Amino acid sequence: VKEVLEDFAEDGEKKIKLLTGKRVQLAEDLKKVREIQEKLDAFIEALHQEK
Amino acid sequence: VKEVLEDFAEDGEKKIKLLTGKRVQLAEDLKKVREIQEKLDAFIEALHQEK
Repeated sequence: VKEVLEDFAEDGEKKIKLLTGKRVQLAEDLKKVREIQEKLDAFIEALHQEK
Repeated sequence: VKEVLEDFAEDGEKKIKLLTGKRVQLAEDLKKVREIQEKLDAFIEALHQEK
């Protein structure tokens, strides 16, 4: 069983096609778009700084 | 009565003879605090872009 679990742990496809039920994926976008949010708002402050 | 109410118009004290004046002072404070923060928001956004 430990051997099987290790083999499945290394298998990325098995993780993709098993244990997929959590809602964390939705939250990953909420957190990742923070870089876009920084570049855009810093750019808008820059438009004001120039004008 | 119109004449007396004109005399009311002339005197502001005659409007706050009874000291329940929270209305006017609170309105003025709200507007001025919005000004204080608005001047500060432009000033703080300026410190972040340059210091």
